[PDB]
Amino acid sequence: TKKKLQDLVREVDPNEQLDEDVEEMLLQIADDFIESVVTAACQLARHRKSSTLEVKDVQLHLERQWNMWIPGFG
Amino acid sequence: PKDAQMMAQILKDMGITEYEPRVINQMLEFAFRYVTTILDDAKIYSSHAKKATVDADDVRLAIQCRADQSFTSPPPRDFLLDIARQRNQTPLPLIKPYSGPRLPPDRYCLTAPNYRLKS
Amino acid sequence: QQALELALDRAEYVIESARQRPPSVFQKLYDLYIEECEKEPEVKKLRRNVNLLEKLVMQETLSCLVVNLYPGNEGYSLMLSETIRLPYEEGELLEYLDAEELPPILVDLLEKSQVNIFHCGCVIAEIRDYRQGYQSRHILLRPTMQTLICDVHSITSDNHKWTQEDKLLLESQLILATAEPLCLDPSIAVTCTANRLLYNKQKMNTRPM
Amino acid sequence: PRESVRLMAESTGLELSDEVAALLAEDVCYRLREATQNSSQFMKHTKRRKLTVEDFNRALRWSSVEAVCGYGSQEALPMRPYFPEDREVNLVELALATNIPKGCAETAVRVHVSYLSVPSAVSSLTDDLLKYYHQVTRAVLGDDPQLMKVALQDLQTNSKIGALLPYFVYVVSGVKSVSHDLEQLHRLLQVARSLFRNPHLCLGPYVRCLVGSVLYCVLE
Amino acid sequence: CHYSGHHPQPASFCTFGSRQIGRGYYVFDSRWNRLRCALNLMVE
Amino acid sequence: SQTNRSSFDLLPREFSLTIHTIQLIQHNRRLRNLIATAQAQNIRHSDPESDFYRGKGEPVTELSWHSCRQLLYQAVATILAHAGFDCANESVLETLTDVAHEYCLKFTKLLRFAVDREARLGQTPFPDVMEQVFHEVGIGSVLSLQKFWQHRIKDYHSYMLQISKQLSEEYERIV
Amino acid sequence: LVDFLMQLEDYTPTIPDAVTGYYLNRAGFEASDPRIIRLISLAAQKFISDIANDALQHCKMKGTAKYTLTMEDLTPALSEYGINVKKPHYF
Amino acid sequence: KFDHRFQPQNPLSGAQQFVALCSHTMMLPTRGQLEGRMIVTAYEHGLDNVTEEAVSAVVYAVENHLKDILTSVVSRRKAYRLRDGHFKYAFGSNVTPQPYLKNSVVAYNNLDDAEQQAALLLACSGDTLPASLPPVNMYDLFEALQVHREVIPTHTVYALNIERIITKLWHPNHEELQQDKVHRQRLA
Amino acid sequence: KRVRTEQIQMAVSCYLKRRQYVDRLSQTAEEMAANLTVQSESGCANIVSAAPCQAEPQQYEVQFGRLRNFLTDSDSQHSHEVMPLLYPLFVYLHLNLVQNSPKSTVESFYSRFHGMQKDVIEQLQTTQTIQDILSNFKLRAFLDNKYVVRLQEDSYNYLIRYLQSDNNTALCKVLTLHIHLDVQPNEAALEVLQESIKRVKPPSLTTICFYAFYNTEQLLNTAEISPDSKLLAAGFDNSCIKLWSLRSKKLKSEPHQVDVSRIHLACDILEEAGTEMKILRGHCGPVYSTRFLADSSGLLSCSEDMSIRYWDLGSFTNTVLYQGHAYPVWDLDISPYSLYFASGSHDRTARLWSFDRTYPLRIYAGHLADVDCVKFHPNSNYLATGSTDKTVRLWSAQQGNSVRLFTGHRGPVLSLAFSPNGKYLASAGEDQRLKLWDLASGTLYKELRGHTDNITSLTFSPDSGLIASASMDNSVRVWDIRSSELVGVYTGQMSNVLSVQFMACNLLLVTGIT
Repeated sequence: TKKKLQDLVREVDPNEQLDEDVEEMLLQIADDFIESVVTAACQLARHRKSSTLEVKDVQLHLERQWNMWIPGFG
Repeated sequence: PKDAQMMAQILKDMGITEYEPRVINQMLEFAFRYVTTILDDAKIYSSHAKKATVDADDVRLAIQCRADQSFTSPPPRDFLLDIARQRNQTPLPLIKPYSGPRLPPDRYCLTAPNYRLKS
Repeated sequence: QQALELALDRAEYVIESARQRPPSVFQKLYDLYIEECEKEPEVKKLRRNVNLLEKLVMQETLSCLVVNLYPGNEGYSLMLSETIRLPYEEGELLEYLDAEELPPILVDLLEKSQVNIFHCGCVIAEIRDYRQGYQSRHILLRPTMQTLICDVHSITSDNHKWTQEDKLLLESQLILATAEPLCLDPSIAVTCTANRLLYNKQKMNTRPM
Repeated sequence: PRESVRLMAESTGLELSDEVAALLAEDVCYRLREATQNSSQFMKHTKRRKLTVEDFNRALRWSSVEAVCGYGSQEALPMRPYFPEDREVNLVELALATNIPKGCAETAVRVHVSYLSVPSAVSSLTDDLLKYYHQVTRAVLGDDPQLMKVALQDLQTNSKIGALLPYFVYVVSGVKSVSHDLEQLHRLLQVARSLFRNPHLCLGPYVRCLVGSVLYCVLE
Repeated sequence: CHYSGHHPQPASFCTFGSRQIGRGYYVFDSRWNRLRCALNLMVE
Repeated sequence: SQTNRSSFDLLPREFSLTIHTIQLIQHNRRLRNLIATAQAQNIRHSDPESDFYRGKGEPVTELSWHSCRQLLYQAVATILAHAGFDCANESVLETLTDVAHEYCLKFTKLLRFAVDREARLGQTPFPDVMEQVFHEVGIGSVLSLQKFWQHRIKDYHSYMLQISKQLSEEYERIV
Repeated sequence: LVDFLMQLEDYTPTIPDAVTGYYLNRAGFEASDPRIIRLISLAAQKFISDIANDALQHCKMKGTAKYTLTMEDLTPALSEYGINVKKPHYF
Repeated sequence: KFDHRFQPQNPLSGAQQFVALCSHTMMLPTRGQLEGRMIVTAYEHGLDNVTEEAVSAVVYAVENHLKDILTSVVSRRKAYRLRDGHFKYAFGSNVTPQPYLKNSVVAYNNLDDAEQQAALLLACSGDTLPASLPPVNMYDLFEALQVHREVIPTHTVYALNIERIITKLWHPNHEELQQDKVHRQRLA
Repeated sequence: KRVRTEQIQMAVSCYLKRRQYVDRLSQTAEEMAANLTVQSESGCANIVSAAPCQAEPQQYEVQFGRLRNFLTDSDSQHSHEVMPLLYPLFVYLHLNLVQNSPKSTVESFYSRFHGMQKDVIEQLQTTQTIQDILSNFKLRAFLDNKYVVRLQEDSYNYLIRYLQSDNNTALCKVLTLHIHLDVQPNEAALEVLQESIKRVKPPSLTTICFYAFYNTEQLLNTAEISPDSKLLAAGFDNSCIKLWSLRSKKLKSEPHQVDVSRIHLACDILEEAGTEMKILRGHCGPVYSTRFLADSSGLLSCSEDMSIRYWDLGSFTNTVLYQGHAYPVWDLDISPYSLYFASGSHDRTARLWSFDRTYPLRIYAGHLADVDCVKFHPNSNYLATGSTDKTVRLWSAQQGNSVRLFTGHRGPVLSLAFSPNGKYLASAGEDQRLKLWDLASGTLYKELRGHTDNITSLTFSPDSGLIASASMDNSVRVWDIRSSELVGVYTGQMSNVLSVQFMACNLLLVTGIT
């Protein structure tokens, strides 16, 4: 469809190849990253007042352990 | 010096009877650094909690985050079993006696000279 | 190396001796089949095939589990009547049926509702191939140590203040109850026999195919 | 206990409730107890039983915990009841005052064999050798046939080394004195050859006392 | 910093991703969602 | 019935600018105090004929843990005094030495994983192994060391000397 | 003008070769030629001098609103590199 | 004596209840595919009012995280140059000169007309035939995580994946090498 | 409340009744090999679940047509063992055409390639429905039987290469189902008395030899003596491995032209003594084990840097690296006759290795703590892994299954050893007790209490009648198997005892530190 795995490789290094067995591992890395973020976000969601919302503002406070900052609104 | 005696007792409870006088002070520094960091983590959670006083649930979340990333432990009793299960179908190579302990093929060994440097 | 050929010659003697002539459901029935289907017409047509259908299905008509495979954009199915619809392209049961291994999901269903089929841990699953009319496929699902390790886990979940030592003692009794005979021969000829008889089953592929 | 947590909490800036420090102190004890257990694995396995500073640092490194830096190895930091460290020393005289690069670290291995002269083993006083010595010296050698195979096989199995007397006597008395006679030396070589085929006899340090008599057999 | 017979439980461990299904079987947070629904709303 | 000695064994037969800069600092303190008391009382190219150009060299004498730490304490003390300091605590020195010890261990350990990794492949991303390890550590290149040395040793010494010369003229003018 | 070879001669190391060489022995290196073991000492000097210069800047802006090094000049200088040191001053 | 030693707490006892993939599809999760996973995992925690900005932030976080993994892997196999500190931009050819050449020293000190400058970078150092590296196997990524250890700070994610990486290690043995030799001696 | 043993026993019996275990530990390998044949093919299923369940109207002839084009051209040496294989493949595929029963596809396949005895071919021509196959009474047995081929491993390796190519899954279905392959790589009473008396040995067969280490820094991990008594290897804390000579040979090193411990910067040119000391510097952290190959041809030694680096005795430098557990490694040991090796790490598991691959082959999981001790059975078939969870397991080198579990220790286990006859097992640890376990019954029969400190290593005598237990309290006690069963207590004049080993002639080697 669009941006499966190869165009992201071109986004960094124009001439780089990945083995067939490496692609699935990276997706599982992303799959584990997705679950870890949402579980922690839901934990903070239940911490605001026992539950409020999935909030983009508290996600910024969550990314301090990942040492990353989204260029979003905030 | 009340901390010195209990720390020696803790080491004694683990079957250690000979130590150095500097490790006891190191663990006291480690304990001081551990609580000071987790109190700061409580402060930022309390400041993000838009509350004046510090609640006790923020400490529970703060210590939860500390154990999540700052401590290492292998996955016990369930993940390693799957590894043996997914590798149980791997067969065993045949034994061909020629001279005994053969070696992995050429290239996949630590015997290779640098390409750039030459004679 | 001179010891290795002596072991190899001894291993060759052992394997031919156990192959040419032989030396209450699991062990007794297979021994009867060996005694029945051993003689040969001296033709280069050996009868050591799978033939699991004739062992129990056509001679005892016992209970079995039927697995449906529907080819093409539809997936597979499982029955107990009361079919299920699950798509393919999932590494959840294709790998568990890829060898003689007992998937955990069945064990959960076999302990609460049904009491029908128990064969010393091993179960028989029938695979249907409508489009290669269905074909018969009877294979043995040999349980692994994950079942017995999780067996105590249900037993541990009893709210009776189970200790570590009591569980470990229960670990040993369960393992010893379903234990396998061990060869105590210090000779190294066992390795050649063991490797040959375990490579003839898994000579297909590890990485390439 | 719980009073120590409150003191350093005050230095942090804010006080803590009495129902919170109890759990916090319990958490500290669990971490320190686990740290000592991790340091024990590196400790009781190389070859030692003495606690060192580096062992605790290694446990923190492999547990994704920051290593404590600032404590050396020598015994220091006294307590006089209070942690003063106001030792204002100048670095001018500490630059080049007394230095020596001599290490003097060498390794040497030597081999010595202990006994457990005549360690109450040369003399036959065990009440189990004199009778057997008589049988083998006057009934296994010489005239009587049809006895060599059974006796030699029994002697081949058992080692019973450590007397060191009898085997030398047969060689000395059978070669240096029966050199001009037959029907004895042939069987003396046969029993000697079977001794070399016994894999439980230590004939290493006894090559000079046997080969010299062997060269006597081939001489003349 | 206390001494007692009972083991001090932190109750704030690393919480490795694992859910309890069947009280004996454990899942790594995924790949057992649709199948569990299929064999629980049908078998029982 | 005796014999000879029976024990066979084999016995081996075996049983400048940093100091000078500090001296200039001492001279300025020798001049600063006098002024303070007086104010209130008014072609080279590498020749390939040597053993240094190759890897030939004399092995370094092996030391122990006790002797290595003392040299670390001495080395750290001298370089801090060169920075412009005159007194410091003991634990502060101990913290700096441990950080330097850990930094050296991590740098040396990182080099080892770099050396043995290329020994099995034969191809190098960077032309030098030493060039590579600086990149993961933070040093841009070895060619940046000359600029650091020039701007922190030679320039500092030339600047430090001028202050001494300027204060010497002040002493000659006042007295 | 001049290549790096004799420029390497011009440097005056402070850490002796018996300290850097021992580090290579710990990691599994011979440390038997003079030429490789001078950059590690220089790299170690650069790492400490940057912290030393940073501490000097903090010390000279302490209370101006002889030179003694304390924890107030060390815990902020080590903060940028990621070193977090916190030592209790009593008990 | 032995009773004073503690026992480690089992993390397996504390689990969550379960009342009621994007792995085999070879796809990055899109906006529509992630929506189903968020709503099903928020019902267990009891969340309402599903928004849209949070989904986008998660997608971009995954995109940045995967870029960091590939940047770390390539950096261990190819060369790069640093501009004003920590910025990696080249990820390309051999424009970096050899520091043991005096011509490189004066060139370093210095820093139609455009083509000659490219020659000063692309032709002042290297070999006559620069051979490229094999594609990234299961070994290169395994060693990349060992050295850096900074890409994934969470132990719950880094640990469970690294043993799966170990199980995927493979290299041809002696027996397969003759088959390559036999095939190579057949086409010639 | 408190769980008693009797209710545990009935729980085991209840589970046996649940799974129908109402219904043998022998030593003969004839029936075990006969059994191994039975369950090595009893319902084999490898690609059965991944069968090519596609329509594919036009796959058989195009695939089989490729077989004749590649297997009959430019190949004569490897063709004689595979030319007969093309004969039954046409017949088996013809039956597969009978099973799905097409109208013209089966006729086209038979008519176009009729050239690849004659009675079998003509029977297939005259039959086109499955009912005739069942009524022929000869083709029905043909389908219910397999055609065995006795080919070499190279021919199978030639076949295994072709089957991986594109459009070969349908052909692989016949191989996994229809064809089974084989791969071939005066009373005389005085003599009676001495037979009954001399057999029973206070043997006084110590013959103790000591190797001493002189005044050095207080660091030393292990020291192993070569079985042929030619070399002495030791591991230091600062990644130092030194090799000594025990026969005064003054061995010389050979050129290798490739070194690992040397940087070899770009300013070098590739240009092409003494003994009794040679440092082997290949590791980063401490070295925890050092083992030989029983032939003085190599050296295996795991370290703390999550790597196993094989040492060569021909080039005398690091040659082979094993990036395995990625976790610190505790113990390492070698299989007899130099076949395989294994080690344990911090991940509660031990992994089987090989001499041809740089990655582990088998995974042994089930422990609750780090594995500190592991050994090989003398027949190289069984492994025993010890840990600090007061459990001793017994694994298999072939299938990777734990058959036995031994419990009863009060603490960790620090020593394991297999008896030379391979029927007894020993275990000792921090409990200051020496334990003997039977490999058949699985129950303890001796309670040996002689040491008051930790037990380091265990070594059985060649006659399987004596054992020496080295401890940390400066006491080397040799006990009799065949605290009142001790031969001789050695008094410790040194700091500690490192290793004890029996090779032959009841020679005692005790290694210590002065």
